[PDB]
Amino acid sequence: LWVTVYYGVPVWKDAETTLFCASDNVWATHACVPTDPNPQEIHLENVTEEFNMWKNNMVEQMHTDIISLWDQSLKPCVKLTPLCVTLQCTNVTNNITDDMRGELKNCSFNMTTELRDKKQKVYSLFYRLDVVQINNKEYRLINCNTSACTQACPKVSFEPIPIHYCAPAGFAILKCKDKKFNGTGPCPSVSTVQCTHGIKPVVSTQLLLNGSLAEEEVMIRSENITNNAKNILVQFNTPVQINCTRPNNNTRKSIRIGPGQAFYATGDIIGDIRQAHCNVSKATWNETLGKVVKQLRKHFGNNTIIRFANSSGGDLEVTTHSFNCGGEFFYCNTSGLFNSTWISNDSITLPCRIKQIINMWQRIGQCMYAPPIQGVIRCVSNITGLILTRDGGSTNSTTETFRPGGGDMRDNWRSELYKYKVVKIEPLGVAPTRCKRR
Amino acid sequence: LWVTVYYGVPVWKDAETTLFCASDNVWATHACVPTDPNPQEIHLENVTEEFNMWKNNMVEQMHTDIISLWDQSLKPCVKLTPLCVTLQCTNVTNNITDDMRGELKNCSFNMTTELRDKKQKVYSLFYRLDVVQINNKEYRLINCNTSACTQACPKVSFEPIPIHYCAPAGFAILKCKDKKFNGTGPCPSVSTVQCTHGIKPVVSTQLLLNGSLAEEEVMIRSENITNNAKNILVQFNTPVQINCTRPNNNTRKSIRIGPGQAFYATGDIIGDIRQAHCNVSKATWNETLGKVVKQLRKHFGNNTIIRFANSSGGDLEVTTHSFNCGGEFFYCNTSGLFNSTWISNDSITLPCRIKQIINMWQRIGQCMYAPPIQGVIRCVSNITGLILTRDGGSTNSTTETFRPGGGDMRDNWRSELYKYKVVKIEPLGVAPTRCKRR
Amino acid sequence: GFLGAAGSTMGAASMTLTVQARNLLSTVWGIKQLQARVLAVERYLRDQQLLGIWGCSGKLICCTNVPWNSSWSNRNLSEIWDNMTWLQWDKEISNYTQIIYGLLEESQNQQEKNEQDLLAL
Amino acid sequence: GFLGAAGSTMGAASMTLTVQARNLLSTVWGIKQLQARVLAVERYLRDQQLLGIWGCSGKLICCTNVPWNSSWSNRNLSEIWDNMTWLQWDKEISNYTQIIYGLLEESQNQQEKNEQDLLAL
Amino acid sequence: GFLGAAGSTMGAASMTLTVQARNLLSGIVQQLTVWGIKQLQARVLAVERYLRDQQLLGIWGCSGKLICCTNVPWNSSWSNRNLSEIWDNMTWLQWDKEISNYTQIIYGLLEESQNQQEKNEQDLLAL
Ligand SMILES: *[C@@H]1O[C@H](CO)[C@@H](O[C@@H]2O[C@H](CO)[C@@H](O[C@@H]3O[C@H](CO)[C@@H](O)[C@H](O)[C@@H]3O)[C@H](O)[C@H]2NC(C)=O)[C@H](O)[C@H]1NC(C)=O
Ligand SMILES: *[C@@H]1O[C@H](CO)[C@@H](O[C@@H]2O[C@H](CO)[C@@H](O[C@@H]3O[C@H](CO)[C@@H](O)[C@H](O)[C@@H]3O)[C@H](O)[C@H]2NC(C)=O)[C@H](O)[C@H]1NC(C)=O
Ligand SMILES: *[C@@H]1O[C@H](CO)[C@@H](O[C@@H]2O[C@H](CO)[C@@H](O[C@@H]3O[C@H](CO)[C@@H](O)[C@H](O)[C@@H]3O)[C@H](O)[C@H]2NC(C)=O)[C@H](O)[C@H]1NC(C)=O
Ligand SMILES: *[C@@H]1O[C@H](CO)[C@@H](O[C@@H]2O[C@H](CO)[C@@H](O[C@@H]3O[C@H](CO)[C@@H](O)[C@H](O)[C@@H]3O)[C@H](O)[C@H]2NC(C)=O)[C@H](O)[C@H]1NC(C)=O
Ligand SMILES: *[C@@H]1O[C@H](CO)[C@@H](O[C@@H]2O[C@H](CO)[C@@H](O[C@@H]3O[C@H](CO)[C@@H](O)[C@H](O)[C@@H]3O)[C@H](O)[C@H]2NC(C)=O)[C@H](O)[C@H]1NC(C)=O
Ligand SMILES: *[C@@H]1O[C@H](CO)[C@@H](O[C@@H]2O[C@H](CO)[C@@H](O[C@@H]3O[C@H](CO)[C@@H](O)[C@H](O)[C@@H]3O)[C@H](O)[C@H]2NC(C)=O)[C@H](O)[C@H]1NC(C)=O
Ligand SMILES: *[C@@H]1O[C@H](CO)[C@@H](O[C@@H]2O[C@H](CO)[C@@H](O)[C@H](O)[C@H]2NC(C)=O)[C@H](O)[C@H]1NC(C)=O
Ligand SMILES: *[C@@H]1O[C@H](CO)[C@@H](O[C@@H]2O[C@H](CO)[C@@H](O)[C@H](O)[C@H]2NC(C)=O)[C@H](O)[C@H]1NC(C)=O
Ligand SMILES: *[C@@H]1O[C@H](CO)[C@@H](O[C@@H]2O[C@H](CO)[C@@H](O)[C@H](O)[C@H]2NC(C)=O)[C@H](O)[C@H]1NC(C)=O
Ligand SMILES: *[C@@H]1O[C@H](CO)[C@@H](O[C@@H]2O[C@H](CO)[C@@H](O)[C@H](O)[C@H]2NC(C)=O)[C@H](O)[C@H]1NC(C)=O
Ligand SMILES: *[C@@H]1O[C@H](CO)[C@@H](O[C@@H]2O[C@H](CO)[C@@H](O)[C@H](O)[C@H]2NC(C)=O)[C@H](O)[C@H]1NC(C)=O
Ligand SMILES: *[C@@H]1O[C@H](CO)[C@@H](O[C@@H]2O[C@H](CO)[C@@H](O)[C@H](O)[C@H]2NC(C)=O)[C@H](O)[C@H]1NC(C)=O
Ligand SMILES: *[C@@H]1O[C@H](CO)[C@@H](O[C@@H]2O[C@H](CO)[C@@H](O)[C@H](O)[C@H]2NC(C)=O)[C@H](O)[C@H]1NC(C)=O
Ligand SMILES: *[C@@H]1O[C@H](CO)[C@@H](O)[C@H](O)[C@H]1NC(C)=O
Ligand SMILES: *[C@@H]1O[C@H](CO)[C@@H](O)[C@H](O)[C@H]1NC(C)=O
Ligand SMILES: *[C@@H]1O[C@H](CO)[C@@H](O)[C@H](O)[C@H]1NC(C)=O
Ligand SMILES: *[C@@H]1O[C@H](CO)[C@@H](O)[C@H](O)[C@H]1NC(C)=O
Ligand SMILES: *[C@@H]1O[C@H](CO)[C@@H](O)[C@H](O)[C@H]1NC(C)=O
Ligand SMILES: *[C@@H]1O[C@H](CO)[C@@H](O)[C@H](O)[C@H]1NC(C)=O
Ligand SMILES: *[C@@H]1O[C@H](CO)[C@@H](O)[C@H](O)[C@H]1NC(C)=O
Ligand SMILES: *[C@@H]1O[C@H](CO)[C@@H](O)[C@H](O)[C@H]1NC(C)=O
Ligand SMILES: *[C@@H]1O[C@H](CO)[C@@H](O)[C@H](O)[C@H]1NC(C)=O
Ligand SMILES: *[C@@H]1O[C@H](CO)[C@@H](O)[C@H](O)[C@H]1NC(C)=O
Ligand SMILES: *[C@@H]1O[C@H](CO)[C@@H](O)[C@H](O)[C@H]1NC(C)=O
Ligand SMILES: *[C@@H]1O[C@H](CO)[C@@H](O)[C@H](O)[C@H]1NC(C)=O
Ligand SMILES: *[C@@H]1O[C@H](CO)[C@@H](O)[C@H](O)[C@H]1NC(C)=O
Ligand SMILES: *[C@@H]1O[C@H](CO)[C@@H](O)[C@H](O)[C@H]1NC(C)=O
Ligand SMILES: *[C@@H]1O[C@H](CO)[C@@H](O)[C@H](O)[C@H]1NC(C)=O
Repeated sequence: LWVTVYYGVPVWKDAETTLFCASDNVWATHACVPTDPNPQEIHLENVTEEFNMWKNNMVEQMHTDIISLWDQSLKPCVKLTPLCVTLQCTNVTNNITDDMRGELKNCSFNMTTELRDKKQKVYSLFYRLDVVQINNKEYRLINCNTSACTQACPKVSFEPIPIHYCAPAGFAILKCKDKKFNGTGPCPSVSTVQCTHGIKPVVSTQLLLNGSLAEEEVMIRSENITNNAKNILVQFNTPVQINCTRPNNNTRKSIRIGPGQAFYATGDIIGDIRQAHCNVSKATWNETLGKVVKQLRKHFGNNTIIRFANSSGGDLEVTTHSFNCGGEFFYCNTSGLFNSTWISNDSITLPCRIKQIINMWQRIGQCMYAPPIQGVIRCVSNITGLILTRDGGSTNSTTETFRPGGGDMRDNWRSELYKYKVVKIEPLGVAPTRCKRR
Repeated sequence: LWVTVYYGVPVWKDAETTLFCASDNVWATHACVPTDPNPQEIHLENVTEEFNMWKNNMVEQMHTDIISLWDQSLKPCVKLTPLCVTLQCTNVTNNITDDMRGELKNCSFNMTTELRDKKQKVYSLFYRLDVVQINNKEYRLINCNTSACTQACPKVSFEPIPIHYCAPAGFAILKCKDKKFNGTGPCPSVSTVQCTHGIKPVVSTQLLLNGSLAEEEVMIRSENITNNAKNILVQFNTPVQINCTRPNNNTRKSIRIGPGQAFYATGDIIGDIRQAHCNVSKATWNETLGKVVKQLRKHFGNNTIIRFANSSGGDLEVTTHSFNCGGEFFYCNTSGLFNSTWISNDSITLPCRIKQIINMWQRIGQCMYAPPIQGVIRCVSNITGLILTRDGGSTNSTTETFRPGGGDMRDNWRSELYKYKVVKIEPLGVAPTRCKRR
Repeated sequence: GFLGAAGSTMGAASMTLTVQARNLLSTVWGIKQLQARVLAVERYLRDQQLLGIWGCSGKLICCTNVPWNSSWSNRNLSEIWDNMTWLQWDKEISNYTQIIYGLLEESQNQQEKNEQDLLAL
Repeated sequence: GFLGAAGSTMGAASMTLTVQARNLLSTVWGIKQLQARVLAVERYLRDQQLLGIWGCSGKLICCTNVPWNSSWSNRNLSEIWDNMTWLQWDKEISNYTQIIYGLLEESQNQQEKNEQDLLAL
Repeated sequence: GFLGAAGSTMGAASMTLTVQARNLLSGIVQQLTVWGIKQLQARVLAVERYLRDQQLLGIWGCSGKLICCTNVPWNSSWSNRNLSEIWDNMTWLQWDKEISNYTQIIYGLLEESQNQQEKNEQDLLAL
């Protein structure tokens, strides 16, 4: 009938903190804390927490973390300020096929040398999406009226590496394990964990690549479904293999531009120049689209015809696929993949174009030159998701047209950090039972 | 008698600590924590604290914080190091008035452009106080014999905002509340507070602007009133309004000096050319000077003739009253204010003049280029304190003449931090009693 | 191990208060760890300062003597330690803890009278 | 308030010791404020450790069997607990603190050696 | 001094236990630059270690006491020497090698004994 005061009780409440735990490159795993083997994943009892997917602070903190980490890893590199000269350019004409005609340009310009009184005449191969006519015709680089670039150093590579996320001392991470989870609402499967699973900072804009798989069926997860603006991210049950390759032999030169600074320019091409086909298989794609179109019409309509179309974006990044294949950024058409009108070993090879000057995590005036990679490259990865967007008016609908789109880098990290939330302990608990201290 | 021990007694000693700021531009509060609403204030009653406004250590910490934060705010702007190519300046003389003839110059130099193989011949307008002759005659900027000035990039404004100094844990801030307080000696009524009031870091050299007023009379504060080497400082009871404006209609033009760096030069002036006026009401200033001379003679005698002469500085900053007007820096003659002798709707005008190259905190090799502000500019302010300097001829004399002065910026903020001191609590204590431990 | 005692009854969570308490103190990516450890130290010292001020310090079940009523809950012990958990109990006391925290500010008053006043010869 | 009894009677100032005891815990503005709060934690932990050597962990008011040597203060009890304030009392004793801290430490050292053999029976 | 008589017998260091305890936190005179960040890391690490050891003392109901006893039984498999040759002619240094891999269950036994004693005291004083 008096208070007692208890220390260490299992109450908690929501909070936000700062996090760590790398693995056991630009995503620096040398200045970090190594993880432990065999993490403490303790299965809790009857508690049901209200997990939210769209409001957790961890996604934004991850976004800020990768941004700060990226532009500290680009700091000790070559600043290509002498590269803004006039370029007199001509067509490449070697063994050019029907495509790739004018996509590359043979350019010749002036560039300073170590001894800072003597110049030189060097030549290089820039792409069509990298030079702008100023008006044998003169040319300049596209990024020489906003800011000069920073050439990515060949020593620091930028393949994705696994990391994990701790909670600090006195906090905890609650993990969902329910097999049917629609993003919001409660969950009767809550369990705690110290470091998260193998989260992988992949960069994509239309098709999620090399990520965490689903386990029973394809899961649609979104905001309020009546909205036309909110992304409707789909997670596949089984992966589909993707192969995108560049079948062109490249020669990397070492044009020296200052006292210990090198601009690695693209040389001549050994052999013929072909368009980069960017492949996927028919049968498994058709099967997975069948599974996904079965799991749309559970809550959208009941028998409305579901059709896809190709993307409609303004800039280059939203309207087409964008992904890394080892420092030689691709851009695949993905217009033969969404041309179906579903009612209820051959390939879908894609014209998969390519660009050197990149500007990701879009900020006003911070470009980055990507150096060429010698030889031919090929990547064997797999699609583990979709970033569709519904588009259509009619409430009394007879059809619903889905168009992929994408962008907004934040959403690729809210797709694999959905089963997680950080909480604050607050161990003190007051007024139990009858007592009376002497 | 046997000794007990107490923990948590109210005992404070003098100490040194690093105070943190809080607030509700250059004075960047994006890195400063927000303050609390309605900060508590406790009126201690039976205390006598020995204050000292001339030896407190928070003023030096304020000066260091302002200098370092100013240098932090100067980091993401244009470097402007390649600008000072040999200038050729003519007299601009169009329909200019009779006075201030040959002040502005029409310099015609040529500069590197976005492409690093072309140049462009441009023209700019400069003041006489920014260029010197090097031998139409060739001119060079006054800065790049010592160092290269850094531009103030135009998103950032120079308007002062209030800054509240707090105290960390274990340290208490004691505030003076005696209404007759010359800044030195004991105080009968002391109250504590966690937050200081609104302290704007105003820029002035002779006339303190926008300060905090007195309560009953005009007060006189000094180190040693019989010593003439220390700056005597007076604080007004009622404000006097000042209107400094620049009448000519200048315009700004953008000149590109590289890939992404722009230098803003003064364009052609629309209309006529006139000097910048500065207005102070005559009768109100005469009444205020009467208040000052009435409070001055309590320290020297009832028969001493008091005179005011104009300043006798060596450089420009001590000679002329200097401040900022939202982007432009003024320098005022102020000879028509301090010219009178006192024996026991007309407005005084002052020819305020404009300079652009600013070497502000008196450090060797760092400076400013302030860009011109488009259109006319108007500032309405009010004078709160004066920083006078005695002219002590001989002992037991009958005449004392006072002159304005300053230049040292520590005395500018010493008139706002007089009623504050920092102490460290030591809560341990012992006392004799009758008790025994068992 | 760690807090898998939530969901279980009040009467079963009181025997496991320490394994949830020993895990309370245990260039970018480098400064964040420093801020985290500093923050953990601040929270632990704040909690121990509150226990030290409250008189009962270092004791898990540190039974004091501040009276109840029906206002700061009227639910009897026949249900709140046979069925109900800690998490649900935090919910119904959530806007009532502050005055009880204030009402526990009497240990100083009855240690100046048990030590400073009494035990005098 | 915070320290509103700082000018009152030294006997009456000891009734509210916790409000001083509560608030000892509470890029330019990075390392500086971090160093300030780590120094505050350092000072508080030094204070609590020095109180813990004396056998007064978790106590605001104690007693100890040391005698008061009159060379520290010849003033008796009729002029200390009635009309003076802790500031003048610290100012009088300010260079008599190290020796009484040492005697208090040696008294606790002698006190701690006289129970472990009586508990060995 | 600090680590004074560290090589002495088991009982000789018992009266010199307080000398270590003050100096596990810091000094006062020893309370931007590569020295400063390393000194800050060392200071935070020292505070972390001292607070962890004080918490581990505080769990077993023995806080504020350098010398204490506990009523949990000692299994004979852990050691076999009696009181005669352990408190005399035995320095503290040669004591931790034979009890290296048993300490993690010693801590749990102390924890369970203290929690049972606290629950027993709560049950007894409730009458
Ligand atoms: C999405 O798919 C549509 C349908 O194929 C694509 O539209 C097609 O775009 C191409 C290239 O812009 C058009 O070719 C051009 O057409 C005109 C008219 O014949 C003429 O100037 C040239 O012959 C040239 O080939 C093509 O006609 C057009 N097809 C249709 C049916 O309109 C569209 O480009 C795709 N969008 C994306 C973002 O993938
Ligand atoms: C997702 O999945 C695939 C799984 O293979 C990843 O492909 C791997 O990519 C890395 C990084 O580019 C390749 O490593 C490097 O490859 C070459 C030889 O091909 C050589 O320079 C080095 O030995 C180095 O290992 C790796 O070979 C490649 N794996 C295979 C089997 O070809 C892919 O990068 C992942 N991410 C994305 C965004 O697709
Ligand atoms: C405030 O300033 C006054 C001067 O305005 C200081 O008083 C002066 O102090 C000096 C140094 O002690 C005195 O000089 C000495 O005087 C005699 C000969 O006259 C002799 O003892 C020494 O050879 C030495 O020269 C001086 O007389 C005295 N008075 C005046 C009117 O100048 C005063 O000390 C200052 N106050 C403070 C607190 O610093
Ligand atoms: C403080 O006030 C005094 C008195 O008003 C100012 O002194 C005056 O300064 C002007 C500067 O132009 C002198 O005018 C020039 O003097 C000679 C005359 O032979 C000639 O070179 C020029 O034609 C021009 O008139 C003026 O003579 C001088 N007055 C006296 C009595 O010396 C002084 O400038 C003011 N000081 C400051 C720092 O504001
Ligand atoms: C002393 O305090 C007065 C308070 O009025 C300051 O006057 C104010 O100065 C600011 C900054 O120059 C003016 O703001 C500017 O006004 C216009 C219209 O918005 C525009 O040029 C800018 O966007 C900017 O906002 C403000 O109008 C002005 N207030 C008045 C009533 O005139 C004065 O600057 C202070 N004096 C100092 C710091 O020396
Ligand atoms: C600050 O203001 C004082 C105000 O006295 C200026 O001193 C005066 O300046 C004028 C102009 O240079 C001197 O010349 C005189 O002007 C008029 C014609 O404009 C006429 O009275 C005379 O023929 C003569 O030329 C004047 O002698 C001088 N002194 C006085 C006592 O009036 C001073 O120049 C200003 N200082 C600065 C640094 O701007
Ligand atoms: C791009 O143009 C340059 C000239 O600007 C070509 O370089 C010349 O190539 C021929 C044929 O191989 C050589 O004989 C010359 O010596 C080269 N000139 C210089 C200055 O190096 C270059 O081959 C062109 N690249 C193509 C067609 O891919
Ligand atoms: C992508 O798919 C295409 C079409 O199946 C492949 O291109 C053909 O590959 C075969 C086998 O080597 C060649 O005989 C044909 O000449 C190719 N046809 C073309 C280029 O039109 C291509 O090899 C596949 N790429 C990958 C990486 O799997
Ligand atoms: C992408 O590449 C993989 C790896 O080469 C292809 O898998 C091959 O498929 C053929 C089909 O006849 C098999 O004979 C090979 O054995 C497979 N390779 C391996 C290493 O197992 C896959 O078909 C490609 N996907 C496309 C072209 O869509
Ligand atoms: C400063 O001098 C420049 C020339 O160096 C003047 O600019 C010329 O002005 C005249 C008169 O209007 C025009 O006919 C020319 O076309 C202008 N030339 C250029 C290159 O702009 C400029 O007006 C002068 N500024 C003044 C007198 O304020
Ligand atoms: C400062 O006061 C002077 C003198 O009263 C003002 O100058 C007059 O301004 C009016 C209005 O602009 C003009 O019509 C007069 O010709 C001026 N008188 C002269 C030149 O003798 C001046 O404008 C005031 N400045 C302010 C209020 O900023
Ligand atoms: C400085 O400028 C202000 C603002 O224009 C002047 O204040 C005005 O004074 C006139 C005098 O007739 C009044 O009618 C206005 O109502 C005032 N306006 C405001 C906003 O206060 C002021 O007089 C000027 N100071 C001088 C000339 O010394
Ligand atoms: C989860 O909830 C169920 C609710 O029925 C608990 O089962 C019984 O709960 C009652 C009252 O809550 C207890 O008296 C019984 O002993 C429980 N039976 C069993 C077999 O546990 C169940 O225990 C809850 N789970 C936990 C871990 O407390
Ligand atoms: C170069 O490419 C342009 C682009 O259309 C084309 O008009 C021109 O004929 C080409 N010249 C040669 C020599 O191939
Ligand atoms: C710079 O380029 C131009 C145009 O091709 C050429 O005339 C000149 O020789 C080049 N080299 C120099 C100035 O060293
Ligand atoms: C899919 O990609 C993963 C890496 O994300 C890879 O390990 C795996 O082999 C791929 N294929 C599957 C699951 O069939
Ligand atoms: C998720 O499920 C909850 C269950 O209450 C429901 O209210 C909500 O609308 C669902 N949200 C989506 C996006 O399907
Ligand atoms: C709606 O869907 C359910 C589930 O597939 C089905 O049983 C039902 O007949 C459908 N109703 C209509 C009107 O299509
Ligand atoms: C590129 O060219 C070199 C020339 O020696 C050759 O050895 C190599 O195999 C080529 N790489 C390809 C075709 O991928
Ligand atoms: C230009 O100004 C100078 C300085 O006043 C003067 O000597 C010169 O005569 C002026 N030139 C003209 C053409 O007015
Ligand atoms: C000065 O101003 C007048 C009046 O606006 C204008 O007509 C004239 O061109 C200007 N110049 C001269 C020399 O009067
Ligand atoms: C300030 O006033 C006090 C009180 O009269 C006096 O002791 C002290 O000397 C004065 N200080 C100055 C600098 O006038
Ligand atoms: C300054 O000139 C501009 C451009 O002609 C004009 O719009 C503006 O009104 C002028 N300002 C003044 C105060 O006369
Ligand atoms: C300054 O004062 C003198 C008298 O001391 C007077 O003759 C003169 O005109 C005054 N000058 C100004 C500019 O007020
Ligand atoms: C505490 O919150 C509950 C839920 O809203 C409310 O019924 C109750 O009145 C609150 N108690 C207060 C405000 O004292
Ligand atoms: C009291 O202090 C004096 C002065 O230090 C000393 O001589 C005397 O022995 C002390 N008396 C005691 C400890 O009884
Ligand atoms: C202690 O301080 C008092 C007061 O200032 C002084 O009289 C006394 O001499 C000091 N004692 C020693 C030993 O310094
Ligand atoms: C202590 O136990 C560990 C864990 O198995 C083992 O490696 C070690 O050899 C053991 N030491 C002794 C002395 O038994």
